[PDB]
Amino acid sequence: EFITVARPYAKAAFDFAVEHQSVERWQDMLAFAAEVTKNEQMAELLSGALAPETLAESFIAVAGEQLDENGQNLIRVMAENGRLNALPDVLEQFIHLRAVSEATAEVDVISAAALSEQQLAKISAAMEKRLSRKVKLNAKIDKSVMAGVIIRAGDMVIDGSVRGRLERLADVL
Amino acid sequence: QLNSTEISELIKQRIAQFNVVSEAHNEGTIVSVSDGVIRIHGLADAMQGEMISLPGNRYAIALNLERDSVGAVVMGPYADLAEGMKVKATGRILEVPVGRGLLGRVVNTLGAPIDGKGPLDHDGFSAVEAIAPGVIERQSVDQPVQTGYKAVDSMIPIGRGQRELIIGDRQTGKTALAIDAIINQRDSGIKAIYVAIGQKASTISNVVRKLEEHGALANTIVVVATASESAALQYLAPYAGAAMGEYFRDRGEDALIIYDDLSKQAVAYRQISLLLRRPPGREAFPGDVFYLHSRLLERAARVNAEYVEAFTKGEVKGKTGSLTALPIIETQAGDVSAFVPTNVISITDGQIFLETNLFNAGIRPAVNPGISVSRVGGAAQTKIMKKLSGGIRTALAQYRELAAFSQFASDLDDATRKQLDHGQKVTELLKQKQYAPMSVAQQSLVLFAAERGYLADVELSKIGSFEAALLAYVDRDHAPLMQEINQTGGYNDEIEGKLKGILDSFKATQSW
Amino acid sequence: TGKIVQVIGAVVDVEFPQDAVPRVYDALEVQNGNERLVLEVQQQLGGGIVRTIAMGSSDGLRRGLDVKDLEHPIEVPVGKATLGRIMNVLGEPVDMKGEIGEEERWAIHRAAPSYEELSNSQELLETGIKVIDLMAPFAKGGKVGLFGGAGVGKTVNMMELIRNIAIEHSGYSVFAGVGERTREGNDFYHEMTDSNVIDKVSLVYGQMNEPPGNRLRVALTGLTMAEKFRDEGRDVLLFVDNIYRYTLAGTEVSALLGRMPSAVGYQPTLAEEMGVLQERITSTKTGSITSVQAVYVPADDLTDPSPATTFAHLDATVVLSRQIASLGIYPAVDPLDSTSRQLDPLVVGQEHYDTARGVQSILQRYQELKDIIAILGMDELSEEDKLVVARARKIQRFLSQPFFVAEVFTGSPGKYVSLKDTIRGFKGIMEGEYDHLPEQAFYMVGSIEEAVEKAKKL
Amino acid sequence: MATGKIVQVIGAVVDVEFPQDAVPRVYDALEVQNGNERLVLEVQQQLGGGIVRTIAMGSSDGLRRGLDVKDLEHPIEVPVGKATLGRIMNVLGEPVDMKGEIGEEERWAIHRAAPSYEELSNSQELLETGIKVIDLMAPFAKGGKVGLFGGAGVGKTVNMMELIRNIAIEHSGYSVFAGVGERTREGNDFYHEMTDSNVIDKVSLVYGQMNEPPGNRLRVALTGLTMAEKFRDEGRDVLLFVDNIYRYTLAGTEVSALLGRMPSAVGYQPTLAEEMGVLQERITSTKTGSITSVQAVYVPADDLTDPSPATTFAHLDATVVLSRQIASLGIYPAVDPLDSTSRQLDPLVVGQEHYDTARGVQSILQRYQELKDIIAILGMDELSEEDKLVVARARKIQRFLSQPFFVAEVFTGSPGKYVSLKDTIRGFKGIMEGEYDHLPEQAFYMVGSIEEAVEKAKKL
Ligand SMILES: Nc1ncnc2c1ncn2[C@@H]1O[C@H](COP(=O)(O)OP(=O)(O)OP(=O)(O)O)[C@@H](O)[C@H]1O
Ligand SMILES: Nc1ncnc2c1ncn2[C@@H]1O[C@H](COP(=O)(O)OP(=O)(O)OP(=O)(O)O)[C@@H](O)[C@H]1O
Ligand SMILES: Nc1ncnc2c1ncn2[C@@H]1O[C@H](COP(=O)(O)OP(=O)(O)O)[C@@H](O)[C@H]1O
Ligand SMILES: [Mg+2]
Ligand SMILES: [Mg+2]
Ligand SMILES: [Mg+2]
Repeated sequence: EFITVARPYAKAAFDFAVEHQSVERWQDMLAFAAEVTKNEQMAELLSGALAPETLAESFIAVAGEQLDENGQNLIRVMAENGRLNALPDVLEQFIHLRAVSEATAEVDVISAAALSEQQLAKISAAMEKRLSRKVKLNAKIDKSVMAGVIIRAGDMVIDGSVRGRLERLADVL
Repeated sequence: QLNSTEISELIKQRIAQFNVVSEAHNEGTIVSVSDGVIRIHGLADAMQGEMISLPGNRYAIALNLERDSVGAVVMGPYADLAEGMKVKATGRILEVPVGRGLLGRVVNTLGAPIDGKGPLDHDGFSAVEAIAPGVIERQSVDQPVQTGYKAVDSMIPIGRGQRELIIGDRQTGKTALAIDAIINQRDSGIKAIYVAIGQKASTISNVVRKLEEHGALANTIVVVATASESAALQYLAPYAGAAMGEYFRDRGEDALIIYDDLSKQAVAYRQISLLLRRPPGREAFPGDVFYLHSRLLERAARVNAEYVEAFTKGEVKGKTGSLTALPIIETQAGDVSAFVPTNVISITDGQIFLETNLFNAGIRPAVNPGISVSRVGGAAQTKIMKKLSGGIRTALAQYRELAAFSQFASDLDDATRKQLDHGQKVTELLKQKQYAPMSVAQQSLVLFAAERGYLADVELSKIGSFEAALLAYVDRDHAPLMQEINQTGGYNDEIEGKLKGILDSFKATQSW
Repeated sequence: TGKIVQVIGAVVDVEFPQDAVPRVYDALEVQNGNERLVLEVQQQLGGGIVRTIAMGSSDGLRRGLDVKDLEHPIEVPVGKATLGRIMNVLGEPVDMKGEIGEEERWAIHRAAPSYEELSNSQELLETGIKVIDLMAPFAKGGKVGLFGGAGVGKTVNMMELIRNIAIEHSGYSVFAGVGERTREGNDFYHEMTDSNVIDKVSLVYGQMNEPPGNRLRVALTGLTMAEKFRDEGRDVLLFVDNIYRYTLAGTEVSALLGRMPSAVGYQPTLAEEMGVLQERITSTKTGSITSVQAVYVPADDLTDPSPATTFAHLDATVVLSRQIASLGIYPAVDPLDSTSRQLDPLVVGQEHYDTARGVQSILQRYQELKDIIAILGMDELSEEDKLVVARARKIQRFLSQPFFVAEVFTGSPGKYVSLKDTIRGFKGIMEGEYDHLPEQAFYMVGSIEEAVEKAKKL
Repeated sequence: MATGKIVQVIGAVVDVEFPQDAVPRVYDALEVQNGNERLVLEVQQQLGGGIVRTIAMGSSDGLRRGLDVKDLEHPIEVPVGKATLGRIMNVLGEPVDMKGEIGEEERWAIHRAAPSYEELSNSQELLETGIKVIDLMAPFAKGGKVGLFGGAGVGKTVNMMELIRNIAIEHSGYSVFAGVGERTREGNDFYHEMTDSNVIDKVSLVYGQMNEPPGNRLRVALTGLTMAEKFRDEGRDVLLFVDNIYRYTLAGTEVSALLGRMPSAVGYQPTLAEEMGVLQERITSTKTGSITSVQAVYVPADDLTDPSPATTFAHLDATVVLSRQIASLGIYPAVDPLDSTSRQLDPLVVGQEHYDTARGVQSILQRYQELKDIIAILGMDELSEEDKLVVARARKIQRFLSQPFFVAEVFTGSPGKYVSLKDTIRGFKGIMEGEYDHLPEQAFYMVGSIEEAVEKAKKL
């Protein structure tokens, strides 16, 4: 799992993208790179023991509609170190870094009942009090809560479900 | 899954331009500092074994050349360094001041004066790492190196160009024996070098004081790497001393180098290796620890006169040079099975074993005759000493065996009794006090008295006083013969008759 | 200005901006709840990461705490104001008295004195204990080491040395409690204060309950103070409670710092860590430090690398043994391993040397007879081997001595034996002039007089 | 052209990268310019795309990353045949005696397969050393291997020198001497001994000395063995003297650590037995010719039990195990009759007289060893008369083993002695059956012949 080796490439690529302001374009470039890594015929090649130069240039020939100067050179660095499989994780961490820089957050709202638009509106306002970032609410419907709303801002969770209140009470006794 | 010094701003630099410009391959930047090892990024042209210059006036040795990294060890106080400092590779391997003017000085392993007597008056510089003379450039060792201790000079001869291991436990007299051997060369024409690895500084001050009380200091170079100095300096300290010894060897002169605690060098190379993350071996020592001591000790050689003429470009003709090595090793409670002792025992030309059970029973110096051997043989002795010493070695081994056998048996037989109380008396005879080295005439005289049975009727406690009285009597009455033996080492029926007369006249007319 | 980014045991990693990264051994500072925590920098890693040892409890640290960069090493109070007081590794007062009114503070990381600055002395400094002086004489301005396993008396022997040496010493002294029992230090402090000698002793305590960083750097702090009193031109007595713990703290930290193990699981830099501390506790042409160091040996193994490398750094080494303590013989010094650099005919005189070598020769012969005694018993010995055994047993018993600090155990009154008395006694025993007394007469008696007197009492 | 580049330099191990098409094979050889000097590399492993891990055949100092490397498309090949006689060469087959070029007509590769099973030969022609204990307890055939097992300073070099004098002069054929990890002083001594003996012109010498890098010492033996195989395939009978096999394995251990091989027991390489077997199997006598081999092996700490001495025991026909204990007591040669033997000591091969004499000596000595311990407790006072005769015979027999060597006259002053097989069988049978206890114990010591033993007793 490449969670720990993806950070340097994500950070460096994001800083360079910021200096040249084409952050959205860089995200497109990385999305394209992540999808070619999932291909059945490429995922076989990436596991073979080819020398980095040959392997990279095959990938670069396949990777049309990227910028030679910058994006394809990121590809070269990752090929040297044998880390092209880190691209599906470098993409996620680049998106995280962008969300942090743009002071914008994505959070999930979960309930057994489909929420009314006024409920979602007040949720967004309250969350923007709790969180400095603006919030994009994601609606998930799950009968598990049985009632109430589960607020899931990533690792930070506020539980407002009856079932949670019940299984919390059961351990008090 | 691990990083490899791929870090954010370096990656951003490569993102801007993958084929980063040539710039200078001469220079780079420190990226890590720890325990005296630094990692450098850049230095595309750094050679393996090359000196890297650091801010201030400090250096490092490039030991690991890896894929976009150099591992280097710092030859001094490292803790002042920091990440992001620039460094430049020299063109230079490590070299040290060398010459005749080093005699009487105390220097560190970089050759800087440490005694405070002012700057050096050396004769140029020599490489610390160098190759030994080849097979066709050697000559057989035949001249003696006179130690001054009866047991050593009789049973375990040391010749010019020999490598003789001194091995034993802590506090067994190893340092004292070596330094007394230096003192005996005070008037021998052999230059002496004492290199001290990992010892505490005041001990070095104390031995230099003893070397200064006697006249030996004006004939020796002292090279010091104290316990506070970095492992690189301790590890490189023996080779600098060897590079100073090779100056005299390559110019047709004789030198004696005393490496002190070569084991405290091996610990240092181990520290460097494990800090540089190389694969460990037995007792966690690096695999190439044999190669370290092997390429150090093989520099001790005798070189033929044609090599000396070829080297000195004909300035010195017809004289062989020599470098004699006396390494010192410490055993953990005497177990020869340990890795470093077994390697150094494999490399050397002989072994002097010093035992604490002998040292505790009054037998000082505590050399064990049964397990101590010399490969050169009597070929490194003067001929008078050769005759007399031959019998001594066998007699001592056989005496030990007989002593055990006949004591627990609590028994007697006539010839065995005679042999046993001759062996006890010669064993008592080889005891000797510190800083009292004997000339070859004195040694041969006492050994003649022992071999020819004049001690057969002296009681054991009076052997020492017998020896002292004999030496004083001879030093007043028969000095021309002592001068002749000391000048020639010859042995004739005339010499034997005169020695017989001396012993007869002494034992009749004197008392002890 | 910095953030905590990893927390492994007692080791803490902190990230700093690339232009602001700390130097090695700089001191950092963190709020740990309502506490203040000091971190000492050990290594600079790549990318502004810096790796440190917590000088305090690591519990309660989150990631992401702000760390403040104090741009200097750990610095401690120093000089005449530090006298009669008890202090932390960080130089903080640990007694309940007020602030230490120090005029000066020194960094605990310093370079050792030059070879040109050193000094040598042959002056015998008499210690009351009979065995130490005869077998291993110790000179003023030198190093003495007490080697022993667990519970063999290397603390108590040092308290007798403190009592006897303080008789003829006038100047100041420093005591470093490194990784030992708190109770020993508390008892010591109250003995010092109840005898009004505390006004001349400075104490640093880093005892065995404290986290690894404290126990590692407490020793260096004590050396800083001893070096101040040396550099004022005085002569100083420095007592180290246990130097073994200092190497063991480095062992405890070493693997967490990312270093491959060496020999029996030790840190690869062991010899340099020991040497870099040992070379600055030394005398100079301006003043002299006299030091006694207790050296614990693990599992009674005198060949273990830590005790083994400690042997080389000392002038007089006294080796205690459990086998002798189990026989009742205290102080349990082994005469066949205890040694001194000062036992020379020139330094101590021919009588002092001849008596010691006779004692060693007789005892060494006693050892070689033990196997035949074990298998066959004493009646199969030679008629003078029996005499050797008798004199060796008498000598073994006369090495024993009552201590003024052992009255709490033995109940017997203590004894002080001067040099012109013990060598007379041993020379007489060796020559057989006192051979007629029984073995028990020599147990726990001060002088030969007390032995013959005790024989009159059977 | 040069097609590869150095990517790492770690001690004796050099990493080289080539284009993925032209990757050199295992045990191929590469060449690079280190400063002013040509350095040879030998390929050990192919790892990843285009990279070979290699061992340097010279000093590693001065190598940079990015140096060009050229792939010589063959293993290291050395000059063989008549042109090598009287010359000293290194691992690469270059001349180190300063007499000029070798002037060879053929060059062979030092890596090759062993003779086929079908090609081996069986013969049991006995050879006479003139040395009592060896001729008695470990008789040599022709074409077999002889191991001299010993720790430091027990007589391996003196025995090898005396054996060279006795066997080589009578051999009337070529010989090869291989110095593996040998002291340079002793190499010079041997060279001057051979030229003063005027036998140098029938011996070829290969030296890789202690100071040399691990690559040199590792491959030196294979060079000498390749020369011996060249002489064998011409149809000749040759002697191969190898001065220590242990440091072949030890150079292998130093190399193995850095090759990335996972360590094995006692710190040895995983491949120890494989490497030893690949060397020893080439040293045989085939239907076309015969190699006769004498090998010294260092046993660390006299252990005799650690893997390197253990593995080497299997390969040898004749085994002589020198013991520190016998040498320490002052008796030479230090051969232990209770651990030394040859597969030629067969009553069919040697004959009844020889066999039952040797086996009787060995039986006597074992009984002596059993009595020896409790003699310390009992003296000879509580021993029985049956014990007293046996101990007398055993003690004097042990002294009769001791022989002065022509080599060892330097150490001893006494002339070297020569004893024939029939003679020493007579003498040991003479104390076996004749039991000439008339004579003092030292009359059996270092005398050589039976006649000289009784004459020494007649003199004292
Ligand atoms: N011939 C001798 N007679 C008396 N004392 C001696 C003699 N040789 C050495 N000594 C004494 O032995 C003691 C130890 O000396 P030395 O330091 O040389 O020993 P060592 O085995 O080299 O110890 P270490 O490895 O600890 O330095 C000293 O007190 C020295 O005076
Ligand atoms: N002179 C003595 N007479 C009697 N007992 C003694 C003497 N010296 C020491 N002991 C015994 O040793 C015990 C422990 O003493 P001490 O603290 O000095 O030992 P230690 O080896 O330093 O132990 P530790 O490392 O656990 O502190 C004492 O309580 C006492 O029983
Ligand atoms: N036959 C012998 N006669 C006399 N000395 C011998 C004999 N064999 C061995 N030695 C002694 O062994 C030492 C040299 O032996 P050598 O064979 O060179 O050592 P190794 O066995 O380690 O190669 C010297 O002390 C030499 O006198
Ligand atoms: Mg010493
Ligand atoms: Mg205690
Ligand atoms: Mg040899």
